Amino acid sequence: MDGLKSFLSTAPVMIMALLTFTAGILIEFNRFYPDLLFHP
Amino acid sequence: AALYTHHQYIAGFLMVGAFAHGAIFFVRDYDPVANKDNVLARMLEHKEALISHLSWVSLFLGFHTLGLYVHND
Amino acid sequence: DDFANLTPCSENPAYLAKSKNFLNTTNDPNSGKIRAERYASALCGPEGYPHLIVDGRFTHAGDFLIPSILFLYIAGWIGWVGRSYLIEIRESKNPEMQEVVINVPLAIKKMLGGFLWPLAAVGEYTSGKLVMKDSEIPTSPR
Amino acid sequence: AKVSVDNNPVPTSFEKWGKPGHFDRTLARGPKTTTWIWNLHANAHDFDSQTSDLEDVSRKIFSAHFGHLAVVFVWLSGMYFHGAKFSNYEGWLADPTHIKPSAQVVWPIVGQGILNGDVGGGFHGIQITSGLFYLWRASGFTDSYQLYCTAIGGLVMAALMLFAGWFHYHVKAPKLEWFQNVESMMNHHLAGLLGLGSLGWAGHQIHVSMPINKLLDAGVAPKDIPLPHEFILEPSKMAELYPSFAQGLTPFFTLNWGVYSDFLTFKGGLNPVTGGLWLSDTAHHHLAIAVLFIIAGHMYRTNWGIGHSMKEILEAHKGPFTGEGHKGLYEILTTSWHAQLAINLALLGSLTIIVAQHMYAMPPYPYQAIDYATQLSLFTHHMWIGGFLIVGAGAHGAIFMVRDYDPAKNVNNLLDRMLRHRDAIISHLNWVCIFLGFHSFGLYIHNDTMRALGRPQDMFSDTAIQLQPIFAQWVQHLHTLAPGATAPNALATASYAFGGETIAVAGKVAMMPITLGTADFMVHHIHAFTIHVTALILLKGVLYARSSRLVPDKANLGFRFPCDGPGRGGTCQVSGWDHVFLGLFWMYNSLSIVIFHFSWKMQSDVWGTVSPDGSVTHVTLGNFAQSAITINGWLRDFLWAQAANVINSYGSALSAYGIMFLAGHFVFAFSLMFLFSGRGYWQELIESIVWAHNKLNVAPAIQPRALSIIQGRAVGVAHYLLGGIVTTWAFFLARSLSIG
Amino acid sequence: DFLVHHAIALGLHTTALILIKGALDARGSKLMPDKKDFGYSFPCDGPGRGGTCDISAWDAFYLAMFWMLNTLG
Amino acid sequence: SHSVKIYDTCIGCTQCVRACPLDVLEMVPWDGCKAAQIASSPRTEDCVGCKRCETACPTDFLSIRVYLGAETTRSMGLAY
Amino acid sequence: ELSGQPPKFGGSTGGLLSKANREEKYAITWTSASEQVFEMPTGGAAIMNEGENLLYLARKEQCLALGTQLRTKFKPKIQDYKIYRVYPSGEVQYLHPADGVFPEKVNEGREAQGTKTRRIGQNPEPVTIKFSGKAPYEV
Amino acid sequence: ALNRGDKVRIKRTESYWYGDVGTVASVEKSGILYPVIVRFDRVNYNGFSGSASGVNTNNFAENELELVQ
Ligand code: CLA
Ligand code: CLA
Ligand code: CLA
Ligand code: CLA
Ligand code: CLA
Ligand SMILES: CCCCCCCCCCCCCCCC(=O)OC[C@H](COP(=O)(O)OC[C@@H](O)CO)OC(=O)CCCCCCCCCCCCCCC
Ligand SMILES: CC1=C(/C=C/C(C)=C/C=C/C(C)=C\C=C\C=C(C)\C=C\C=C(C)\C=C\C2=C[C@H](C)[C@H](O)CC2(C)C)C(C)(C)C[C@@H](O)C1
Ligand SMILES: CC1=C(/C=C/C(C)=C/C=C/C(C)=C/C=C/C=C(C)/C=C/C=C(C)/C=C/C2=C(C)CCCC2(C)C)C(C)(C)CCC1
Ligand SMILES: CC1=C(C/C=C(\C)CCC[C@H](C)CCC[C@H](C)CCCC(C)C)C(=O)c2ccccc2C1=O
Ligand code: SF4
Ligand code: SF4
Repeated sequence: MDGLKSFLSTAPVMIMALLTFTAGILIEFNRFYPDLLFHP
Repeated sequence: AALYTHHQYIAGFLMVGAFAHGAIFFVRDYDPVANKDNVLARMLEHKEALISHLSWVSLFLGFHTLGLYVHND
Repeated sequence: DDFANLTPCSENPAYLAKSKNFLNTTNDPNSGKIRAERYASALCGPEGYPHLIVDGRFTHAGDFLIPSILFLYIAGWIGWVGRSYLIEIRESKNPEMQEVVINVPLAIKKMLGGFLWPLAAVGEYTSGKLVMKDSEIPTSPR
Repeated sequence: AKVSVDNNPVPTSFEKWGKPGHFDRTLARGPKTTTWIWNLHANAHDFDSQTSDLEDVSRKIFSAHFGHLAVVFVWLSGMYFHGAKFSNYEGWLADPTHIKPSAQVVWPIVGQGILNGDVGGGFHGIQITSGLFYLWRASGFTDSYQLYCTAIGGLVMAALMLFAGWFHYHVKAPKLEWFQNVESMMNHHLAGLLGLGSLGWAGHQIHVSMPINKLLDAGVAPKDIPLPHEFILEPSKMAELYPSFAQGLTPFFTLNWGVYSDFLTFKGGLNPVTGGLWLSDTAHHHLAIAVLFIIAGHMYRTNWGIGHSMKEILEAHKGPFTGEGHKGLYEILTTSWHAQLAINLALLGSLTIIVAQHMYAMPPYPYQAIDYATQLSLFTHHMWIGGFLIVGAGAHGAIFMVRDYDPAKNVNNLLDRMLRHRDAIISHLNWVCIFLGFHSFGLYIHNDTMRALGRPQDMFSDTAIQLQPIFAQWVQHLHTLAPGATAPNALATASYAFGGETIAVAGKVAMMPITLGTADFMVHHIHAFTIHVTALILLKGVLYARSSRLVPDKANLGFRFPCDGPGRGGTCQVSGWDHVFLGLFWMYNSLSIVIFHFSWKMQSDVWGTVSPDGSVTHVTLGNFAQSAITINGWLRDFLWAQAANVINSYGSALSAYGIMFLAGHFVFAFSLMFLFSGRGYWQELIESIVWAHNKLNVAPAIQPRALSIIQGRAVGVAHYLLGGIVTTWAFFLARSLSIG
Repeated sequence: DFLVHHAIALGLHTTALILIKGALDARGSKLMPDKKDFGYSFPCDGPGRGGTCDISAWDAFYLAMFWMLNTLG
Repeated sequence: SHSVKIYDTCIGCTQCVRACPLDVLEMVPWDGCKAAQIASSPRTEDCVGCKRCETACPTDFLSIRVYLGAETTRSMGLAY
Repeated sequence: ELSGQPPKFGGSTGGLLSKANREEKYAITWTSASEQVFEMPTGGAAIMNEGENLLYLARKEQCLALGTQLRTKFKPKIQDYKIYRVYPSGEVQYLHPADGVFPEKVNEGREAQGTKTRRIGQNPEPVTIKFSGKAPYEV
Repeated sequence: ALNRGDKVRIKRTESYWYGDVGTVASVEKSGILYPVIVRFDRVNYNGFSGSASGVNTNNFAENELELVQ
């Protein structure tokens, strides 16, 4: 529905979706490659 | 330790008072027409740039210092 | 002879003594050993922890320079896409409504075009419409 | 039938989801400044201001209450699921005295797997302090499958609550006359909810909880104990455990109730095996209150002319000093939701305060008294809940006074008389607050100065000038003698706090007599001072919300306004909302002192380890009596001494608490940005920053604005309370988990 | 010492920001174009036009005293 | 007592007079605006300084300004 | 001089103080078309009687608040109230409305007061008027 | 000189839109000393504490406006 699409596109939903995307990226990277103090 | 703390606190109080009484001067004793286009007037011209870059440097120091301290903690 | 007070971690007795008992950060059982290996090439202090040297030297470029370039690229990407989206929506009829309800199509279109942000920024500066003139900006009374 | 509804009043559509701010006329137009955002999140659930029709407001309230019920159901189902899948409840059940409860497991990602400490039995996880394990053991839980089924049922109930809200608003909305059947509502909610709930719980306990707990306390392994339905299916086991069950239900209908004495006792005290209350005592208790509540029902006239009328009772109780008496209150409490909210919030907050103060003295759950962390956590948590609810009562009462109070319907009634001698009330209350604070806190400061000057014989202590609480000692003596003398059929005292023997389980003191001395006198009167001051602030907010000698028209200005202006010398913080904002801090202060007193007294005079000989060694020894009389004693022997376990928590499983401790100390300080400053400075700073962003042609369309004065105060108080409470929470949890 | 010296730098720049913005905005700003007519120290300009609440330069000094104390600490 | 001044940018919307709770302001005939009326402050000794008139003024900057000055019993708005 | 039956009130602690007999008080009088309940500015509700009324208050702001309530919160709008200042000696000074016409609407014969012939941005700089007992708005 | 639809820059030096640009909504032809009416996209600070909007219209004299269009 158009109203549902408009609600999903509001500021809090976008900000939280982007934050979870970034957090998932960082968490997965830190899981598969932890303890990166510098480019060795 | 007592002497260092005492004279440093005195210095801080005096440094605050200098700016306070300078603001008092700007309120009371500043004549825009007499000090026209000179350095004193030029200060009030790019004051927005002054405050903006000062805010940027304060935020830049605070964010990345608190981040380092909290990261270490 | 630089950093006479900082010794390599590969020989610092404190670092070698403390690297045996490195805790496992992840569920991998040998993450601590990997961390000890990776940190054995750094410059440890008397207490055995790595120290980062930031003075411009390229021998320690991994401490600051590479993360600096990475962060600068990412931050420029974010700022450029945000500014472009703002300027784009500013010509519409309800710029404020599109500020709270994000135009996801246009938003993503600007999202994907931000990897060339340095070239776009330099072209913007040369075109002269990156920076407004001082006489075209509202200012507070002096 | 008194049911009256309207069919499909509001269509179910998604369009209004795409237009935030639709409820408000001032916000649905579209944002021009950032304030439009903050208003949107602030005026959302204020249905009274949105529309003038009372019926629509009542419908919205009904469905919103359905929504909160659904949320609470989801929370309960989540608790049960996380106790069923990620907990050592089955392990703890076999060895309750050697395994710490734990129901939260932490993923190892960035080293937070260190939080998964060793809780005993080979299980690694975060120790819980809610006491859910003891409640589940008392309820008869023995397997994780039952907990999983409970979680599934909770999720189903949450979905049903959501559907109920949708149906009873968007489809079949009740009429106003339906909501105002206060007699019918009170009857159904006293007899059908409290009485029936108590009867059902008594039935569950008698037919499920007592047999399982009796077998568990004897020494039977959890897996050997029969499943709860097998007791009902084969009553032979029930008759074996309790002989009177062989008699069946015949004595109940013939009033030969005494035969049921074996499983319906009046023992009183604590169960030696578990340290909790006897389940037979609880069974007769909940049965008795069920009978009492069902009898308390059938009291108000609903449909058959047989019953009392609330309006008649209210208008009949009037006297010489009170003019019209309780006249017009029925119309107040049947036309304004805010007055009902105020009364219910005050009573409920006091109720949770009573719960906190009574659940620790007579611990109802098995193995709860010996788990000091759970005791402290439960006490402090429900204490804070009660304080917040009381402050909310003080707020929403002033809201009612500003909005729903009408002088036409209140002439010479109790409300008007209250509004007439309000100056006398406030003046006398202010005097009593000053007197209490002066004399009590001056006893404290006087003791501090006497100790600092090397004259301990001039202090206010048990060795020095006594100041003994003779009345509290007398009532403790009376309650200690009550079994046999004034309650002949009781076997032991209501609790061992008043007096008696020392009940200790697993070499840990569960409950021993709590002696009151000079320090207890001082702290109790300090509590009285703080409570009277908070009451003074909230009462001044409620009474003076309409007007005052300074501003005679505050009612027209609204309930939430920052000031009237810099005139009249300055009129800052005159609204009722400002009185709530000021009372929040004093509630925090009073409750902090209360929880500090509870923690220190519990650690110093009750909790501890009992030797095989019988000697009791307390957690902090007997230092409360000789240290809690000076502020320096409170600072050194309580904060500095007991904060060691939270400052030395780094590198261990408790490290998170330590982190959170510092977190609190941060946010509190952060709040001082908003409380100490004003919005013009921030507005000018935002002007400069807006010039900066404008120079690069990146200025936002939604013009940024500094927070409003009211918003600034609200943000300051919120972050302040959050920081302080988080600090206290981390400190208490670390200390209580580090004292065995 | 590196971290604490950079924290001190943050404190100095923030206190300077507060004092300097007060001194420069003492004459007037967008919220109060005619602040000089009201003197150096006045309470506010009422709840209107947004709220004012410490728009005077004396209030800037009062706010900067806290940051001076924190930096000295 | 406080001072109240009305400048020539007034448009004669009379909002300031309506907003005044102590009846300090008045509407007098004028010619500088379309409404041909301007605000006045004859009874300025009763002003308390609540700035409601300033809040009510819709001009780009307040055509009515209140400067707080000497404080009397009336200015403090005292009932005792 | 001042006539009118006082409204029926039970008495409250929010009323007058020694200032009334020491400095001054204020009186408000109005004609009511029906005996009906209104709200005291000092706290409480009192009934006002058919015909003349007379009420003594401590501040002019309270009197004008009562006048606003009379004008707004009653369908038979009461537009005839009069506010006087009563001195301890006995002098009564007519305060509101000044000329009998409400200040909200413009009436001829009034005199402009406090009106400046310039705009707010044209005020003189303080430095040009310092060491004199004047302020930029005073000039 | 200034007509409808004219984009003008404000030089009142104390208004909220000093240096900003607005459009001429109307001009009144009489002895009025601030006859030009200019409306702006942005709104000023006008309003009580907590209001969600300001004022986007004002009156100016002819001499304090610079034509841009
Ligand atoms: C040589 C130093 C010096 C001199 C000559 C002045 C002179 C002046 N200042 Mg200035 N000032 C100074 C240093 C100085 N200041 C410093 C260092 C600061 C920063 C703290 C300030 C901050 C300042 C402000 C913010 C203001 C002035 C103002 C003024 C003017 C008059 C008002 C005044 O201060 O009197 C009145 C002073 C007081 C009433 C001081 C009361 C405070 C007391 C002394 C504190 C006592 C503490 C207490 C007793 C502790 C007890 C401890 C016990 C419990 C053990 C005057 C021109 C005011 C102005 O605008 O006038 C033009 C004004 O607003 N000054
Ligand atoms: C510990 C308390 C504390 C903190 C953290 C700050 C922080 C700040 N103050 Mg401040 N202030 C404080 C107390 C504090 N103040 C007190 C008590 C006063 C006296 C009234 C003042 C008076 C004051 C003035 C007068 C001014 C400041 C300014 C500033 C900013 C300067 C930038 C900076 O230092 O680093 C950068 C900022 C930070 C490091 C803070 C951000 C910290 C968080 C954790 C970052 C992440 C946000 C987080 C994700 C949000 C999640 C929320 C979610 C959970 C709901 C900054 C926001 C100045 C300013 O605005 O500069 C532009 C300024 O003009 N403050
Ligand atoms: C009060 C309720 C409550 C709370 C606080 C928790 C808390 C927790 N649960 Mg839990 N749980 C609950 C109820 C609750 N549960 C219920 C009712 C069930 C039964 C269905 C479960 C079943 C459950 C399982 C099966 C597991 C947990 C786990 C966990 C832990 C990890 C957190 C997590 O799952 O995030 C994980 C991270 C995310 C969920 C982030 C994903 C992105 C989110 C959803 C963003 C939301 C927006 C998204 C984009 C979708 C858009 C929606 C939009 C249209 C509105 C955490 C302690 C885990 C655990 O403890 O493992 C050891 C685990 O495995 N829970
Ligand atoms: C026996 C009849 C009965 C019962 C049990 C209730 C119970 C309740 N009413 Mg209620 N009510 C009744 C009759 C009843 N009402 C009548 C006759 C009227 C009209 C005069 C109202 C009008 C009314 C209003 C206007 C409101 C309530 C509300 C509530 C809830 C308050 C929240 C609470 O107590 O948390 C405790 C919560 C629980 C114990 C969870 C109970 C979950 C369901 C709904 C209970 C169903 C029980 C049912 C008998 C089936 C169980 C039998 C068997 C399966 C074991 C509560 C669930 C409030 C609300 O919105 O809540 C929805 C509210 O505002 N009532
Ligand atoms: C049964 C409980 C109950 C109910 C139904 C209401 C209902 C209402 N209240 Mg009330 N109130 C209550 C309890 C309750 N209150 C209590 C206990 C207090 C004391 C604190 C108050 C104090 C209060 C005030 C001061 C005001 C209301 C107002 C209102 C009205 C709606 C506006 C509102 O608050 O929504 C909007 C709600 C919010 C914006 C809350 C969001 C911000 C919260 C505080 C953050 C909480 C953070 C959380 C605790 C931790 C998060 C940590 C983070 C890191 C994630 C409405 C009639 C307002 C009114 O005037 O209505 C007429 C109003 O001004 N209430
Ligand atoms: C127990 C020892 C420790 C506590 C001691 C403190 C007691 C202090 C005062 C004595 C209580 C007297 C109540 C009689 C008073 C009484 O019963 O009044 C009843 C009386 C109403 O009489 P009527 O019969 O007219 O009332 C009809 C009613 O039914 C209304 O419809 O009310 C008044 O006269 C006005 C009340 C004045 C109240 C004065 C305020 C007192 C505030 C302080 C009270 C503090 C108690 C705190 C501790 C609880
Ligand atoms: C283009 C763009 C924008 C705008 C950008 C603008 C307008 C930028 C303007 C910048 C200005 C005006 C000035 C900048 C000055 C920069 C300086 C002075 C840099 C100094 C660097 C130094 C001193 C380097 C120091 C060492 C260098 C060395 C490599 C080691 O580390 C050691 C160490 C730290 C000592 C935004 C913000 C709008 C959006 C962005 O996405 C893109
Ligand atoms: C290193 C070295 C050196 C060098 C040095 C130097 C170079 C220094 C400098 C220094 C500096 C360079 C300093 C500065 C400082 C400053 C400050 C401290 C400032 C302050 C200011 C203020 C306070 C302000 C105020 C005011 C105002 C605002 C307005 C009016 C006026 C006035 C002024 C009042 C040498 C060679 C010798 C030797 C070797 C070593
Ligand atoms: C700092 C400060 C400001 C400025 C602060 C502002 C403008 C608030 C800025 C908030 C930012 C934009 C967001 C931070 C809070 C959000 C809730 C964070 C949301 C995070 C999720 C998206 C993850 C005031 O306006 C103010 C007003 C009155 C008294 C004191 C003060 C005051 O102290
Ligand atoms: S300081 Fe703020 S709250 Fe106080 S009177 Fe002025 S504007 Fe109102
Ligand atoms: S509110 Fe302003 S514009 Fe309107 S009449 Fe009063 S002074 Fe003139």
